[PDB]
Amino acid sequence: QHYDESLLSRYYPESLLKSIKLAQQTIPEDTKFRVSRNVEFAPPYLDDFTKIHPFWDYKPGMPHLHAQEENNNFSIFRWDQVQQPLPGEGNILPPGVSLPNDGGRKSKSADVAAGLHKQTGVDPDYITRKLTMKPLVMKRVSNQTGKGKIASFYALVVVGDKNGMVGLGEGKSREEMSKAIFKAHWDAVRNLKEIPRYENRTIYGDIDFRYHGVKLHLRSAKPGFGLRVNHVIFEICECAGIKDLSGKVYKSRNDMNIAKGTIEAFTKAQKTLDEVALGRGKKLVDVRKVYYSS
Amino acid sequence: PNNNDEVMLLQQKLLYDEIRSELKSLSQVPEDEILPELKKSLEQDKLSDKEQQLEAELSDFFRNYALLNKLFDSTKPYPNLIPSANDKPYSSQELFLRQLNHSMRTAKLGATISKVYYPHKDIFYPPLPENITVESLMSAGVHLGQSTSLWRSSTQSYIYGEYKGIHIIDLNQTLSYLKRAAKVVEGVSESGGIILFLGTRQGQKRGLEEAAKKTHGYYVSTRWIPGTLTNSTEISGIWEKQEIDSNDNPTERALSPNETSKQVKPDLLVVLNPTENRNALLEAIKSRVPTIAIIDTDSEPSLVTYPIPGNDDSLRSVNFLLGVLARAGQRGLQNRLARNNE
Amino acid sequence: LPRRIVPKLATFYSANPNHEDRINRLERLLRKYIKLPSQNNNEAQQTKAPWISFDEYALIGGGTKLKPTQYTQLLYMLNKLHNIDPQLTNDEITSELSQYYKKSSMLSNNIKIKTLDEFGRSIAVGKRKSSTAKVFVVRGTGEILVNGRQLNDYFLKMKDRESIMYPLQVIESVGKYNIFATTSGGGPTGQAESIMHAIAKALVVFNPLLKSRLHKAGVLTRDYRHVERKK
Amino acid sequence: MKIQTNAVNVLQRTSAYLKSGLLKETPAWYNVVASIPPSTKFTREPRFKNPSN
Ligand SMILES: [Mg+2]
Repeated sequence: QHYDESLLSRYYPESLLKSIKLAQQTIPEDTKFRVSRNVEFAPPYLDDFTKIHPFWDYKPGMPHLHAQEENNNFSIFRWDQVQQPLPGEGNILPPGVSLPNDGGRKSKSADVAAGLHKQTGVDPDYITRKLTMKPLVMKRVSNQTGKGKIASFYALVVVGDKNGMVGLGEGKSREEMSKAIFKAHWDAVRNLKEIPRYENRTIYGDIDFRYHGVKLHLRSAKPGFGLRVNHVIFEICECAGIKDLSGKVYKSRNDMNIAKGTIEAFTKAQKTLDEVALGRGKKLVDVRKVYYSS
Repeated sequence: PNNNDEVMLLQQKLLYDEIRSELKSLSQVPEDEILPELKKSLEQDKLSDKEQQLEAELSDFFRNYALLNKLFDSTKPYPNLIPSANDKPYSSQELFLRQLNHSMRTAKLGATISKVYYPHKDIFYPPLPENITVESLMSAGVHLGQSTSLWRSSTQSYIYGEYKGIHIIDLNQTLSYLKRAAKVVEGVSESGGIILFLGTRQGQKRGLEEAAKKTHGYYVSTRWIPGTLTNSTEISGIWEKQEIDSNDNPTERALSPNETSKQVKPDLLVVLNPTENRNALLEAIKSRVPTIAIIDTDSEPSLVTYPIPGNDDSLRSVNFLLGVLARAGQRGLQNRLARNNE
Repeated sequence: LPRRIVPKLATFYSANPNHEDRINRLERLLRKYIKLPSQNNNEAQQTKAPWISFDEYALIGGGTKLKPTQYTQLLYMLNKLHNIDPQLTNDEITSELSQYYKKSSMLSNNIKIKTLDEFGRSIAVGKRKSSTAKVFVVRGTGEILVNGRQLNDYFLKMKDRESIMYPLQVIESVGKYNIFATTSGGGPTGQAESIMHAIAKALVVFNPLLKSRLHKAGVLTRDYRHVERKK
Repeated sequence: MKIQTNAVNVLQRTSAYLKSGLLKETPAWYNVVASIPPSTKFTREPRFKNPSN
């Protein structure tokens, strides 16, 4: 289409009007333009080509194959910065990717909390604020293969809220011990269980429990007695919220099997007074508690 | 009385075929035969006032609905039937429609059928849990347990006796367990929970699909992927979730990528063949998902929250028990949609 | 009023929820229209079955999860619905099947019917080895000219002459056409067989019903063999 | 096979998750199961009469 100078003079710069006038006197109005399917001269988008893009066009003053300035008339005298910054926002961050501005600030507890919430539905706040994690076993194991000995890091950890909820988790990693502990912490939260506690301080009576080769003899204790037990059992009691306990381990004292045996004993070897009362149809009275009641 | 109306159309339809047939006849004739003779006539003819009327009325009528028109935009049953001529015999398609007419009216004259079992009605017309009797359960074969040689003695309390080398399940207990299980399905449905129906024995798909449809639930008939519940992010994260209102209508709200990766755990799992789905049962236990299952004499009752003692090998027995549970879910769904209306 | 997040598809917990949902939709149609008779032209082997490729169905049928047997199951149901008698089909079936038709509507074909030229001549080109031949076939009495020379002059070997005549011998039209053959490149064998190939392609215009017989005789197949640089 | 404990006590294990705060939201099945307790005795029962004869 041929347009009058008035219309074209309200959209295009004066410097380009003469070229438009000459083209409208050389190309007849009845020209039937054909599309080339061999050579693509024009870009894949529409452009009047009246403005120089700061990125998609050659930089004015920069030397290049098609620079029209004389070699003594270039205007780039500083070379410490990139001449043509990326267009638009200034980045090419893929959709769904985040710029790693800060590195090394993640909290392993928050990383465990986010993953478990997405995989199991547990509350992230409880994991990151209410739970305490304590490593119990940290060693290196090895497998003999045709290529050679392959070492692995093994971590056994216990987590708990100090208010009845405790869990045991194990983790393995061929790379580093930190990865093994992360997996163990992840596993421990998934294995969280509630353990009965008498007066939220001790166990109900005494426990004689056999876990594989470990013989566990645990006795309930008076208030203010403290924890007088194997060091492995001590850590578990701290996480679980047991304050008073006495005990002795016979036969095997393998740390791993003491920890698992203890967790099993606290759940499978205890019976609350309420459960005993209901099962037998009898009333069970704590004499010490009644003595100080109204 | 009004047949003429249709006759008027057919007349035009016949005329249309005639016009088209001879339009194609003139498409073969060479132009040299028609064109020069036609033009010569006009050279020997003089237009009249009336002739000119159509000289421009047709030019516009053809410059309006043929050239300057939009080529595109931005009898209801069997509408593609080609009726045969009134003298010609019925076509194959017409005979099919003629037979369908007979099937609706005449084909069922003479007697009605009562007290006869139709297999499809177990799926589409399941009874309500309160109307189930021992007779109905027995008619479906629910009492037929496994061979006494395959007995899992942990089922001893469900057994009524042994007969013909198999253990007979006590249907009095089956009925009580079934009613309890049905109430659970109804409760979960009325609460808006996700009910998954799992059955992987051949032929169960039809029952499973309808059960899910009438409870607005879900089903799996092919294979339970080990880890579907415990490893859900690696198996089911890619599939699409949606938000729905209290009427179970899609809200259409786009979901944040955070909400579309979260595990979507079933609120209740129904297992038709638990002996072949140990994986699913153990995952349900690990995931604290209550489960219902049909427990045959060789099946472990303690692996499920609500066992239903019954034959799990017959499709009739399974579809009978599934149908009852599915209708119980439907009633819960209908009671939830009703409380929203009022 | 209260809102909750639920799986979109009833088959969410299956191995391939997307494929199973699509199969269920087709199965419902095959159940609702179980009575409708199938095409009797299926015996006539109607040449219409433009279904999407396995890779194209993987975009909508679970991607990597999609298994070949699952694609085979989709085709067995798409064809069964497609083969319902056209007169007795309905919109519902066609609507469901439309999404599975390979998209080739925006584009057109590149073949224009071949016809005799202004002088009644059928022109075809043939190639064999390094040789090429352009023949002009017209209705005649069996006169042949090769590069303006008599057949016995240009081709000394009778087996080369017999090769040129074979396509005309298949349609039993040796004395019904005049051939003006022009050939260049290669040797006598390449040129004689290139002319043979070009005559066969030029004879199809005179009677397109004989193409099947020409194909069966093997004269319409371009011989691909050429001198191979030893590797 | 051992008499399983974890299938019939889903309500009690879930209740510990909710009381501690490990699980924020009550599951939809929770109320239903509480009102309809599972049978958890799994005992062998004697019989003193043949029902047939
Ligand atoms: Mg069985």
